Amino acid sequence: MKAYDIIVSPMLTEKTNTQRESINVYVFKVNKRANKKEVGAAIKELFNVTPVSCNLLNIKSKAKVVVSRKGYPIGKGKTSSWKKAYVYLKKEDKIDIF
Amino acid sequence: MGIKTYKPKTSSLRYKTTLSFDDLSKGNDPLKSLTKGKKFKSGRDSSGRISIRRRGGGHKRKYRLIDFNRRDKFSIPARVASIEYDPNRSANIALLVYKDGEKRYIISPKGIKVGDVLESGPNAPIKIGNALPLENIPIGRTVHNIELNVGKGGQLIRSAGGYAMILASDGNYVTVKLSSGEMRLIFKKCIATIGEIGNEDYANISIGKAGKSRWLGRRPKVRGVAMNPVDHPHGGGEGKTSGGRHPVSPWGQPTKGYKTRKKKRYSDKFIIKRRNK
Amino acid sequence: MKRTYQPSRVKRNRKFGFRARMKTKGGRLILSRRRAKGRMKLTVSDEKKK
RNA sequence: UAAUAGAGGCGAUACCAGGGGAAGUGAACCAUCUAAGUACCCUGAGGAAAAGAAAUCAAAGAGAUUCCCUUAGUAGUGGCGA
RNA sequence: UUUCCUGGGUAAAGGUCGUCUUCCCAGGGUUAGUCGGCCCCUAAGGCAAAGCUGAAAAGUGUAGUCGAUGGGAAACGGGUUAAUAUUCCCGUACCUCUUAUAGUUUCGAUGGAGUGACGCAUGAGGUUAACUACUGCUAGGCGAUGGUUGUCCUAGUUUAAGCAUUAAGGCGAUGAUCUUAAUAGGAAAAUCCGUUAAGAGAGCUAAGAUGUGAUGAUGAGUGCUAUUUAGGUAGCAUGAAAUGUAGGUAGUCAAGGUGCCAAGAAAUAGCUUCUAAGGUUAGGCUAUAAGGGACCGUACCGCAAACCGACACAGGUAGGUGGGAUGAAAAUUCUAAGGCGCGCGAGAGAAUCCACGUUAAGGAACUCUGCAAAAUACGUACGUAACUUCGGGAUAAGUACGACCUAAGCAAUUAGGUAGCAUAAAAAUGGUCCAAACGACUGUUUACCAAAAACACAGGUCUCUGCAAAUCUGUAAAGAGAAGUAUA
Repeated sequence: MKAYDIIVSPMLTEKTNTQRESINVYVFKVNKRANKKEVGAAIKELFNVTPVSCNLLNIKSKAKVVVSRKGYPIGKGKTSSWKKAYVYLKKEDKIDIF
Repeated sequence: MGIKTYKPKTSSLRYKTTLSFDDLSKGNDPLKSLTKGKKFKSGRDSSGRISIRRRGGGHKRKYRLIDFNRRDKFSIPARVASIEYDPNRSANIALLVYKDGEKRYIISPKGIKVGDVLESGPNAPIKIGNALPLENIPIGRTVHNIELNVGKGGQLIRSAGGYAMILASDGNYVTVKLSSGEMRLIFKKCIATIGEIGNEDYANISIGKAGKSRWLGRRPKVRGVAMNPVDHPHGGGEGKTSGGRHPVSPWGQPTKGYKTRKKKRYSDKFIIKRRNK
Repeated sequence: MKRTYQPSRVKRNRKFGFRARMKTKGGRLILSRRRAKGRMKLTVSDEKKK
């Protein structure tokens, strides 16, 4: 898996924004098959900077209840689960694309 | 040996007696290299059914590797190191330390003491504790731990306080009176240990209460007349019957006098005169 | 009152899981029958509980 | 061990061959008998399977096996009861 | 399994209402080398090549492999968000390895050995968070009503892992580590053989205490700003006020010490150690700086409207914390922190239903039956029978004292004085005696009308069983009996 199938997209959220502003942390949606090592390698190849460390989470799928055309519960649908990455850079390092 | 009695400070202690362990090198833990932890049995078999009833959860105990087959150590003297309590059998166990450094357990005879030297083989002296083939033991001695097939080990008498009486020798066979009282022929090449087995007060004990019987791993016994006829041939006790039937086991086999030994067994040749009632 | 369904998880998966079904003849018949009927859930292992 | 070749499992709550094989019932009880070699289980295959080129039928002179029509509810069989 | 947080909504669901909700809609939220797993180990147990037995399916079963509720490298304190933290940040540590350097010197198994490694009861003692008793130090108050700038009132006075120092106690001088000489195990060994000759050898374990960690953090408070229900609450700044004495619990020392019989896991892991096939920078070891932490779980409820009971159900649900006063106590009552006021109410009080309080005179006259209630109840003293297996019966029965102040006294109690109808003043806290039947007794039993005289029981007798034992489960093999042996 090339370093392009690893990193999916960043996250722009209030929590991630404050974290990035304060302690220089970047949060990404990554592929579920990645791990710490190739996430770090992918960050290096993509943005030409080596991260101090990486943390990964598995976000479970959010369940929804599906109702008929009239509308009344007939089953349980679900969103897609995904993997979230916190990436820690050195205090001088930055990522510009954001 | 001896019996220690109790003052009746509770209604259960009135008839509790236990052994006194004075003839035992006390304060003892078993040799770590000869004992392994084990389950408690409770009488269930590989299929998981109960094959023997009324056996349950007693005190947890380790297993001590005994040696009833001293044959591969002929001519090598050994030292008695200690006399120890064994929870897996009535008799006590002696720890022999051999001259080559190997240590082993044996059934402790009656009257041996720490520091004694024990020897096994045809050349051994006739002394309590020595193991010799029946050839060499003179008529008129008392032996124990008799081997039944060469190389098998001691499969005959082994329990506390027992001994067997050598009566006669002839051809390939020696006549031996066993503790049940029958006279049986033994092949002359099997080994035996000289002298009685110590700890002869083991069965003079009065257990005292149902709890100790539970400690010994013995679940309660339910009579047959307390049953229903579906449960036991004797059931039907609408006001204390006596079975209404000749006594039988729970499976219909007669029990007052019925002889259950096979009528054409292979060993019938070697039994001179059976035991007495 | 303690009652009929004390819900363990190791017991659930060990006793009624897919591998326990495949492990013997009757379990494989169970699986074939449920496949034929077209059940949406074949075993208790479709409830992801370890 | 090596070398290849072929098998493993599923489908078809159908069909086929082989092995094991009931009982509710009927006989106005019931045990022989019936239901029935049915239900079910197990092992094997196939596009069909099985069977098949007479050490056969049977009193006619026919000429392998298999499937329909008739013989015929006849010949027999059955606590000669069902 | 999103029920968690924020914003929005009231078809329905909420036993009423609803702007509200655990309900609905959208978005956000779970960050680990140290936590729990994964992993290396085994117990109960499952599976199982071979072997054996069976019409078939399969059944037994050894070598092997899985299987925690157990054994195994490593972290604590504080802060921060609307929600996550032993995970992030701050401060300070620890454990494993990969490479490289420098001093090196014997490394290397799926094999051997040691350790791992354990019971119950029971004191007494060493230390100690929490907790109150006092002194002081700090912050606030000096009080709508008599007295209160004092011996006043209220509150705080906090702070870990790790590291260094030493060491209460215990085990130890009958030997714990070691040094040779011999060697009948199973790979063969410089280890274990701990077996045996000497003879040199006393150290090991260990809570805790001090310092550092820590001029840090925390911090009752105080100060600006807005806001206000005129009470505090939102942020921002700032703030050693004892690391004081004495008492002292539950932990811990302690897998301790001392007794007892019912004689008290396993490991191939971890730790240490020995070598074969082999290796002699091929490594292993001691450091030292450089960097590598796998994969999964992490939100929220978790004595409950989020689990189990069809329910927003008077039920059930393991373990650790368990403040203060009273007291022997985790009893009883009250109360701090904290959390709640049971998800229909408001009027009226008729009969009656259920649950309670009190009562003239009599005290079981009620009734199948003293059923139910009432009564007895604590502590310290006095005094206790028939009968008995000599232990008991026995808390037998019966009775006295108990408050407050002062004095004596170590305390328990003693004396005097004072007050009340009542002084174990509340609550909690045995009714007793006589005789008979049955069962000896402690226990067990009809989950959901029978708890008993039934079952069990220690004890007794008869009888079977010589070990490829009797017995039991199966067509068998096979397993239990039993790794037992007629004192079974």
